[PDB]
Amino acid sequence: LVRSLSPGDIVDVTGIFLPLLTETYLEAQFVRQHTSDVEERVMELITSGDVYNRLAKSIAPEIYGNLDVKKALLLLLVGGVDKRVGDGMKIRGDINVCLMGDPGVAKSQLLKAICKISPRGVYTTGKGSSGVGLTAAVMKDPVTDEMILEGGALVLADNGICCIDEFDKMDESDRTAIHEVMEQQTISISKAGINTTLNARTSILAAANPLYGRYNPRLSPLDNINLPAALLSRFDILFLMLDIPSRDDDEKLAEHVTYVHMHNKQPDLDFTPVEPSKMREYIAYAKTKRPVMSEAVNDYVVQAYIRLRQDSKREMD
Amino acid sequence: GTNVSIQECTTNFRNFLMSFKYKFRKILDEREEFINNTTDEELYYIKQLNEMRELGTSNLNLDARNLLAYKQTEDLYHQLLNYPQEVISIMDQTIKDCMVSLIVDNNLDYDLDEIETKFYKVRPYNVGSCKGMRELNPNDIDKLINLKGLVLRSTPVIPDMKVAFFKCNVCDHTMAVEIDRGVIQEPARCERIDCNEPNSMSLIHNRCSFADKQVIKLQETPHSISLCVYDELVDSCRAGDRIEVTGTFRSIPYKTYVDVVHVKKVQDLAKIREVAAREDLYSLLARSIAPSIYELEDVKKGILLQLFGGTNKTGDINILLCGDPSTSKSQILQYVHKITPRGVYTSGKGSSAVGLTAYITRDVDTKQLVLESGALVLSDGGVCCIDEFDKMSDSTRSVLHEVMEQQTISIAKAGIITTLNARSSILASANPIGSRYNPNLPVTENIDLPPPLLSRFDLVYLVLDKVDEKNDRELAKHLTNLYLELPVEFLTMYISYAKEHIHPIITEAAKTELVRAYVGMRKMGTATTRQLESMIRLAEAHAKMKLKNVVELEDVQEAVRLIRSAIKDYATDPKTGKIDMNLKSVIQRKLQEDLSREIMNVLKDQASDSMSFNELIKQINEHSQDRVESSDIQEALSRLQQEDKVIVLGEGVRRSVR
Amino acid sequence: TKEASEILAGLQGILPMDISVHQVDGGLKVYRWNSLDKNRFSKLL
Ligand SMILES: Nc1ncnc2c1ncn2[C@@H]1O[C@H](COP(=O)(O)OP(=O)(O)O)[C@@H](O)[C@H]1O
Ligand SMILES: Nc1ncnc2c1ncn2[C@@H]1O[C@H](COP(=O)(O)OP(=O)(O)O)[C@@H](O)[C@H]1O
Ligand SMILES: [Zn+2]
Repeated sequence: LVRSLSPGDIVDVTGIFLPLLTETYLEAQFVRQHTSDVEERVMELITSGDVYNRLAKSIAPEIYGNLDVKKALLLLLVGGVDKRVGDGMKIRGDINVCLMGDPGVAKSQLLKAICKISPRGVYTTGKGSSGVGLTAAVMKDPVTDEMILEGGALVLADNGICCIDEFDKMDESDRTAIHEVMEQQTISISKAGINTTLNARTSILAAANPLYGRYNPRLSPLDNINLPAALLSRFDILFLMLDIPSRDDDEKLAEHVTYVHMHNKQPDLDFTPVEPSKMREYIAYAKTKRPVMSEAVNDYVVQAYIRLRQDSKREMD
Repeated sequence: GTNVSIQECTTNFRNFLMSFKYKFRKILDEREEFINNTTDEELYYIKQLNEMRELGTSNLNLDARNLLAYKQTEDLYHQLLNYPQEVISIMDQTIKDCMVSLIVDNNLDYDLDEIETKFYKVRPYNVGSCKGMRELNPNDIDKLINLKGLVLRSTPVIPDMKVAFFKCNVCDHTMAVEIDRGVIQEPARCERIDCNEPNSMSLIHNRCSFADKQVIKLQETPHSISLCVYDELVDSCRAGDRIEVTGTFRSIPYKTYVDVVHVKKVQDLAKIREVAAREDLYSLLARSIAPSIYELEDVKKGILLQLFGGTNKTGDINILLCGDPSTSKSQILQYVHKITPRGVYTSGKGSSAVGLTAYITRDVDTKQLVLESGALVLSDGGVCCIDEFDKMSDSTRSVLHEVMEQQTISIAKAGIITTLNARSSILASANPIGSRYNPNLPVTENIDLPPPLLSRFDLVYLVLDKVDEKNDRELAKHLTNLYLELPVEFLTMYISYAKEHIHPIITEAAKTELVRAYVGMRKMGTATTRQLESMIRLAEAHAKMKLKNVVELEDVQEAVRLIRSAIKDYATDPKTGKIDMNLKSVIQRKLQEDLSREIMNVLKDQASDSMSFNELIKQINEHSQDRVESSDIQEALSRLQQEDKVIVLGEGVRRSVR
Repeated sequence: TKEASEILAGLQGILPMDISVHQVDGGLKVYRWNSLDKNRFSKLL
């Protein structure tokens, strides 16, 4: 049975639990990696046919007016297709989302909700919980002089989602490592003679306040971020949740929040969101699929790209 | 299982040694065209025996592949992988027989008197390729295997006991007790009849006889296992060396280790020729490297020329990629380290000053100098990929100068004074200063590298992102055609062949081109002499792709052009360093006007009604000044024909007006 | 170092009786000197 397990795997191992205090261990016998019992629950939702909006309204049922943001979160939870190009090439099939916004726009509650919903979500604040909490390091074992890995925020979130609140405060040693994780899904460490690469298959969801604290309508948008273009290019669905006072919009959000703290329900009565237990199964089931597009829309994309590509030349100046 | 029938094996080896021909080597590898009847027909191992008996060396090199190249020894090849000791005794007897039979029984000479007493040993080395250290299993114990790796720590020459010297403490009688299977038998009584005192013997330490034992540590992957070395195999390995090992896997209480038995420290030929002489060779090779990346011909060539390399003589080429942070930079570097042997992937903040530099320290018990490897030491002879090369720390960036130019890392710290070797090639990618490339600032202000570092790179590629749909749409098609539903083996086989056999030499004619190209480049006054050696290395790398024994004008001119295209010289203003975003002027209009008028004058002035384009070129273009491209002449005559001023009846002739 | 080569090779020419030279791999090996009356030969030049 040797060379079956590998580091970082999630497995169910069957064995015998064997031993004036006795020390205990397990003798491995059978190992497996990670259904009609849940197919019935999956059948109910697809029977209704409400797929995008229902699940997008299901995530964070106590947050007002963020349907467009939630939809991006819904896709990020599901993710794309990790296309193995071949010939040694590789293209990531994950979605990275950045949530810029003014203070008091509930852009951190989404970070909590994403970590709660995802089975592999990791919640992180500040400077990536310092440089030691971010990335990873090799630690010597004083008992056997061996060196083993101690997983940080990104390494733990492997095959998962990493939320980084207050991302603008991240140091250069923090953000430079983010580039390789965002782009390569791997972390390369060369310290104390050790030259190893770590699996960092993570979805990065960052929410941060403007560079100058807040947004005033006279301010240009690029001046409200501390991030260069390379980071903004590696993000997708780059949001900008500006807060503009309004007697007809603050009224709705206030009424939405005040009902959340008043009763144990969302303010909407005509719509009931899917419970997280059923959401997890449907998302997992949906994630198993591998759709492939047609050549007709393939030619459609190159036309729409050029349409969007040419506009930005005028817009930037 | 003592499967060794000693009479059978000594008979097979007698057959093997006295009948093997060098010709049989070409059959297993199917090199039938490589049969040379002038030398391969003679017996192979008999020549070694004639040498080692005359040299006085007690060793013979056993190339284990020749066992498979002979039919009877095939039954012997499998059992050799389990029982090597019996062969050694057979070989010793065979050498003794060889001296007796081939020299004195043949009455050739008598230079064998001492050979009767000396002990020989034959060491098999070329066992078939093995599965590596990490694949070994407990069932492999005591079976000869093969490994490769890197040396880290070497212990000094430990003297191992073989003969014990005892002296009686009351009568001073001296014995000579040998070691039998690693045990020392201490006499309990003096051996003399007169002196019979019990426990009267004593061991004298410095009159004993010892044998050299060396313990060497080898690292194949970052795992590593301990090795044991004995006898005349000392003084063969030092820290930091790369070794191929053929030895025996052991275990003693668990302590798995290798009884090293040998140490090494150093049909498709027609298929290569069929690609060698083709016309689209350069484009096909350049395209093949990155099938997922569109166009970028110049980027393809240089990075390919990086893999070919220069020619070290009694050579590495480094490249920097500067461009907007959305264009193919990362993908090529990922390909390079996954297509080159033992490449290392590095980043700015992911490494340290002791990341690329091996951590040299001194042993706490043997007090020798040991090294714990490093990025620039692991990739010796290979390619190191560095992302975010701009964001490298200044201390980390500082140590590159000696590495890039002298391929050494000297360290002077408390108690340690030594220098290493880190000969390697560097591939680096750097984002532009700020967010995106700005043509308003000069080229040197968009690069965060000081001139001393910036001068070392052989090629700096300015990769710029345009908005022209004439190339965007083609790129879009190339990307979109890849996510619905030469090969790398040919490429690596091609590359591995060229680096092994091709050693080009610069010719006299090609010498002048290098001089003039640098002088002209210098005359525009950052043309340090580090760029001139960059031209020569690229010149050798081009011919290595060409698989030609020499480097010639086309190689030099293409190398000059590649540097020109990489740096984007002609599109850069010579007095401000700014980039011309536009790359028919009135001066060009005047040039074509005068060229057409001169073509008319030549056509009407010559005493022939018609002439060929080659005749016109010889008369005008090549007659004076450096030859200009004939396309302009063709364009002018085509314009005149469209205006009905000249007659073009065919490609080979041009005729006067009607 | 290069001067030592002409020194070591010079010995065999004046001592063709106790040292012999033969080549392997393109390199040179030195046969075991039977040094006897070493001083007498240098005076014959
Ligand atoms: N639309 C909303 N729905 C529900 N709660 C909200 C909403 N807007 C703000 N809040 C409340 O305000 C707080 C927002 O703070 P936070 O999510 O940390 O935003 P920021 O990242 O700007 O600090 C949350 O505790 C949340 O309860
Ligand atoms: N000329 C090109 N050929 C193929 N793919 C390209 C080209 N230019 C851009 N791309 C695409 O743009 C993306 C850029 O990613 P990459 O080059 O790895 O890092 P960066 O975004 O920092 O340049 C790649 O996924 C690649 O597929
Ligand atoms: Zn005695």
